[PDB]
Amino acid sequence: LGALALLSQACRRMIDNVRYTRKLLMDHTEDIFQGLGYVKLLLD
Amino acid sequence: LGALALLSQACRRMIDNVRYTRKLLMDHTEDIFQGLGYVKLLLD
Amino acid sequence: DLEKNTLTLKNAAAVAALDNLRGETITLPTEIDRRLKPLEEQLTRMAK
Amino acid sequence: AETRIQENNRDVLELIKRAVNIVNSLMEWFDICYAQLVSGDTPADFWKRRPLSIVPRHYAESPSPLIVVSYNGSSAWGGRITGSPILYHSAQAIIDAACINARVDNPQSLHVTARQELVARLPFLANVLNNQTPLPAFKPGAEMFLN
Repeated sequence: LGALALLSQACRRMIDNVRYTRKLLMDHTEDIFQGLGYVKLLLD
Repeated sequence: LGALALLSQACRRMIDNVRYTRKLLMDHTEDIFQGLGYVKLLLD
Repeated sequence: DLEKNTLTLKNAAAVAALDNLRGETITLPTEIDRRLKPLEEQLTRMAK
Repeated sequence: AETRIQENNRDVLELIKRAVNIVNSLMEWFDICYAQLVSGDTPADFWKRRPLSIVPRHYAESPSPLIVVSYNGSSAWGGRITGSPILYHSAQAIIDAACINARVDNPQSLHVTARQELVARLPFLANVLNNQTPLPAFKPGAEMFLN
């Protein structure tokens, strides 16, 4: 059961890493959108 | 061998999906750059 | 006739910001690719 | 943010290497010699031993970057000797949120709560809302056509 538990932990960790990467990408895109909006406001 | 073949197919399709997502992101960034260049040309 | 001078000054002051922002995003695709490169290595390790 | 991403990537690489391993299937002499040989010092040599900072700002008017050099041994702008340097943050997210709250870019036509929040967060912005010293639009370069 140790190998199965290790595999389950690895799957959980990789799912968490994928979710964190997706959240980071969403935050980066939101920051880019906010910067573009600020640039548009500065040149309005 | 069926489970191993299914796992290999899943790995191949997830790699293909990751490559497609990367290509889509590259296309989106290229489109954004082209739009910014067109905007700069319009205000040159 | 001051509107022309005002818009010329605004364009002159904004060209630097615009092309600096344009040049800052030139390396952005390369940064994204090099940040996603470890993901490919992890996928290869998982496949192995 | 870039440092956090880099350290996360290095931790991921380290754990991958550990998993692979588990389961498989110093210029003192140089300075002395330079002093003996050259026998001359310039201000552009003491800062060479430490990493420098370059802050270029180019423009389309002329093809020449505006290189900026900052001291590394002092806690000035751009120096990295004790920790995180000055980032000039916490002054854009609030403005962006206020602008996007009502989907209006101009803060003059915003709600009273947004104006109060902008005044409280930015003390220097309270002198524009009261409409003091009226002036047509905002044209810093008015001296030319005024004269």
